[PDB]
Amino acid sequence: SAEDKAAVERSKMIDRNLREDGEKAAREVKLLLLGAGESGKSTIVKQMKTGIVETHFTFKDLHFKMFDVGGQRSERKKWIHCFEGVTAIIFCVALSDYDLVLEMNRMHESMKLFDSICNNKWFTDTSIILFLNKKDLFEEKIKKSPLTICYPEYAGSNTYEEAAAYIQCQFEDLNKRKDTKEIYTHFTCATDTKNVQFVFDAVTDVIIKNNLKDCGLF
Amino acid sequence: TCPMDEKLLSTVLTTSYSVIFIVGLVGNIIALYVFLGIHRKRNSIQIYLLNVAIADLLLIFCLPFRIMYHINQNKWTLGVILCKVVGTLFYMNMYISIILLGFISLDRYIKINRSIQQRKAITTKQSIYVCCIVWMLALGGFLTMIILTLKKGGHNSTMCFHYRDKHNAKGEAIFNFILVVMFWLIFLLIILSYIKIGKNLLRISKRRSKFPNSGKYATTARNSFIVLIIFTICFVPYHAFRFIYISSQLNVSSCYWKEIVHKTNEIMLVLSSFNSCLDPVMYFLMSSNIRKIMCQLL
Amino acid sequence: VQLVESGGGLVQPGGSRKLSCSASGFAFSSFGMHWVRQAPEKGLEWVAYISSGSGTIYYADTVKGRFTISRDDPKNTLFLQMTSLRSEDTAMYYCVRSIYYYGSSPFDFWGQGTTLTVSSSDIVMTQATSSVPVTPGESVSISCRSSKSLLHSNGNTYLYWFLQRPGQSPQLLIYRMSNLASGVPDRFSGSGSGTAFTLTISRLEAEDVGVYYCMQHLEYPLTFGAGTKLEL
Amino acid sequence: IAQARKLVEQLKMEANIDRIKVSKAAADLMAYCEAHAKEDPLLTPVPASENPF
Amino acid sequence: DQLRQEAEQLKNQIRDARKACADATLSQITNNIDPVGRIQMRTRRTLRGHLAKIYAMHWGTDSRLLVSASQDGKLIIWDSYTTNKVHAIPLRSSWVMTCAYAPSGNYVACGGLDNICSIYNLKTREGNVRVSRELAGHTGYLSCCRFLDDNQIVTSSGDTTCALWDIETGQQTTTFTGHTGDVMSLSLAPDTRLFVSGACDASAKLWDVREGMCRQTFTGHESDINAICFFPNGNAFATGSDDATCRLFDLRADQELMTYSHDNIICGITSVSFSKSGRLLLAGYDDFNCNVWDALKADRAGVLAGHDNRVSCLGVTDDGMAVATGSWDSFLKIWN
Ligand SMILES: CCCCCCCC/C=C\CCCCCCCC(=O)OC[C@@H](COCC)OP(=O)(O)OC[C@H](N)C(=O)O
Repeated sequence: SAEDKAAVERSKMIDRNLREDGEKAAREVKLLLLGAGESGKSTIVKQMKTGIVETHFTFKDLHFKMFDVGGQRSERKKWIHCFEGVTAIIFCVALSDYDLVLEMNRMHESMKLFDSICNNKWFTDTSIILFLNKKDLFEEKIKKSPLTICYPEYAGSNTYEEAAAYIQCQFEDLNKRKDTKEIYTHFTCATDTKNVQFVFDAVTDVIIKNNLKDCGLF
Repeated sequence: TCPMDEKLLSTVLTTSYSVIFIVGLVGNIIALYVFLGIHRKRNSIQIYLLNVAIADLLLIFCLPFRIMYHINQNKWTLGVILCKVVGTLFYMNMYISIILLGFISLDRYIKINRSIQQRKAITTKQSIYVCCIVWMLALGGFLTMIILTLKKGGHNSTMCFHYRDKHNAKGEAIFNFILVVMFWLIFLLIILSYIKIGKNLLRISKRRSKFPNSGKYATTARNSFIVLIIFTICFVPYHAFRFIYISSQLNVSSCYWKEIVHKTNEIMLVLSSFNSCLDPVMYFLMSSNIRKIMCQLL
Repeated sequence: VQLVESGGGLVQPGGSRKLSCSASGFAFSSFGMHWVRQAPEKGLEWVAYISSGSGTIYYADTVKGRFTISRDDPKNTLFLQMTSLRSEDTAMYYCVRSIYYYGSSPFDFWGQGTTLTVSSSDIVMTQATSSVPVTPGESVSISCRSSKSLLHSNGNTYLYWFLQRPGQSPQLLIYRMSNLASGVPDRFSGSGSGTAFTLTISRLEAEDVGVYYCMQHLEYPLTFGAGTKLEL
Repeated sequence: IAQARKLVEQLKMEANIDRIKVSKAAADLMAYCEAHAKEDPLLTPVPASENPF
Repeated sequence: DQLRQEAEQLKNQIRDARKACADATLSQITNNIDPVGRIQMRTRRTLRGHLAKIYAMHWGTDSRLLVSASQDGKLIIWDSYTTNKVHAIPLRSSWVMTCAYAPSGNYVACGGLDNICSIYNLKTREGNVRVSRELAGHTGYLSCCRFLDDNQIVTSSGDTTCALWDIETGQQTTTFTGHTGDVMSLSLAPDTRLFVSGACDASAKLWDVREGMCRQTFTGHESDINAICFFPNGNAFATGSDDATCRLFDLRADQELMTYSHDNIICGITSVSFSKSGRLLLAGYDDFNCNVWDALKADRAGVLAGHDNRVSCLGVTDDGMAVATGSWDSFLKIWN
């Protein structure tokens, strides 16, 4: 029984190692990066700094793992559940492709994919940080391309602010679980390094919301 | 003895406790069901709230025994054993609930204000240990007093819950003063906690760095005060007068002074036991998930 | 794998020495460590044991309270501290590793050891003989007996067979009855029941000569056999 | 001209196969389950003396 | 078009030939044998130590050791008799969705979404578990690693193809192509000469490990097949898909033998495994539980009642003593 006792002691040491590893892994943020491919996600992953890609970065004493899985080339139904429990989903949509096509334009495809991800069964308590790309390109393009090309029911001037607000509201309206989670929209900037700051603020909000929900007070 | 009229107070005391009984019984049974039935996973707060439901459930169980004395003839038909059991079992639930409520306020401080990311939900381990420690130590005090009174004490009679001075056994009177002061220390912890929780979530909503759902922080800021106030109104009045009540037990006094001292104490317990039936309602209303379910089914 | 010992030498009696064991070539932090001793042409005798992470510590009956067993997992080094030294402590000390899980060989590698000279209940195993001559190519049978029945309720009996070639450190051969060690030739085999244990060698060669030892675990302390020497 | 040649070749290879009927195949599994029925600790409970769990 | 017409007509004649040669259903013959009744199983041992969803498990060849893969990037070897953690292997990629245990017990290969099947050597002179070799060449998520011996392992992947590898060299020796959808599981035959695989195209195909030709194909499922295993004699196999139906096929009958569905079940099947005697088919379902079907009566004779989350993996020992079950609740339960 001495050998059995030593085996049990080794098992206990192994178990304390797994417990400590779980402690280490519990204090890190998990973000799932999603997009339509041509949505300028590369600019995003560059600003933070085959198969599945992990990007690791520490900001404001907070450790972030971001999973880029856009190069899977497989049905999302079979591997999406592996991310049930991530801190947030960082969605990226390009504003330039409102008129550009890939049939149909790419903006409608992005809206459909966003609706599929947001209303996914496995993502009920998982919040979304939404990014809108090509700010200056979208502002310049509408000077000659009316927004009626993409949306025929739109009624507004071909100005940057009105079109941006309309796009943000259109993305918002696809969400129908408005009482549990919300969409946290942001417009990407280049030299301000504010995308990381917005991500940090949104994940902090999500963390505090989960704490309040757990405490029962909320 | 100086037995003046107590008929009208008997009716209100019997009715008030039975109102607590019907509210508390349905309150805890639903509350007990929603901590083991629908909540497969338990957090430390879900553990502490679980024991408050159990601890208070016994207090509603103590109510039918208590009211039987007041309503029939203001005389205790049963033996002295059952009188000393219920009369001391009732106070255990009162002070187990208080010490557990102070434990809920403590973690809500360390889970919100100072917590950075999480605590890995490893607090449920020592949560059971703390609840078991509190329960066993509380039972130690319960059995200790009941045997030093039933056997060591020599004064017994046919009435229960009545005003009986503590000159015969100074141990209980000194123990009460010891027991009261530790409540105020716990009450200081609760008022210190929920004030700081409200203040910290007040400045979070003030910054409003993020537009979406900033209105929940204001709601949670007020909710930290709402539960504090209800604890403050239901327990501060009782333990503020217990200092004079104890002093009346260890000195000579006229019977008229004893009566109003006895008169208030029965009313004060109406407030003190009013919390134990209202606390299950607190978690029903405060929690987002529970509030939705109750609203949508009704 | 390489365990290197240091700290031996000639010491006056009643003095103090420290024996160090340097490990380099394996995951030291996951291996329990034994100190074993061998007196001049007498036999092996277990001294101390320290588990992984120093969680469990065991000493021999004859020395308990005089030695100190120490571990430095950060540095992969093993320590044995000595306070009082009689004339019976004169021996070669071997630093041995041991890993315990389902199916492990818990006496796999023995250190080379160092000599220490000083100026002038328990299960007992016995081997019948002390000198057996034999010619290579002839099968050789050795046996030893114990007092208690080492067959535990688990189903496996905790018996160990070691071989010490002349001028070398012991090599683990068998760790229960028939489970051969790693790097040992197939020709060795073992069997037995309860107390009676036998080791057979088929087609013996000139490099198989040496002294065989049978040991039990089953319990602490660990006791060895008398040791049987083959001749050629 | 060869986009689906491999697929049709596989389908043709899938045809010339020795078809054995169901009545000749279900009886095989029935015999296998009858012959090894006694040795399964799940089909029939085992006494706890030899049960290691 | 010409190729489409040829394929359609060939399908027509093979379907007609297979239908005409059907004599009688499995129940039509096996109705006479007495049923099994009620099978009571209880969790003898329960395994704790995983901190995330458990995605796969595999029994050892001695019927005592276990391996479990979980989302937290941990590979644990369990002493099922004493519930001791023999080994804990920190995986390089935490996105594991399958892995298995070598028939000799010397190796464990375990990988997932990172498109790599890592091989781990348990019996090292170093004392710990080191990575033997990483098998690269798949362009989709991996599933059902299965050792043939110490130096060749067959794996399936989400790129519609399965492969036979050579761990000594590390290059994909043989490639099995033909799936028109992501292949989700494969089961080795007891003889280690053949194997079968089910894919997201709602079809199962029997493959030869040495020549690599498509020997046979099986249809009947409406949704993606996620679980599959062989009958103990190597002449039949059961598949489980998302349409809440398990089906038993025979390799020589070339058509479905029996369906294992009921009206109460709405969710699909996640895992499928057989008993030693070839009569008790265990199937772990999506909702919370596993159902223990009579593989000849298509009647649910027992349910494993635990696993407060979705059950992902099953395993029946070689000696048939017990059944180990793993679920998304990070708990492994042995039932015996
Ligand atoms: C870290 C240390 C923690 C210590 C406290 C732990 C929790 C509580 C456990 C032990 C206290 C037991 C004594 C409490 C007694 C308080 C009230 C009291 O003094 O009641 C006395 C009884 C009579 O006892 C026998 C003489 O009063 P009742 O007869 O029930 O009521 C009289 C009257 N109605 C009134 O309550 O004023």
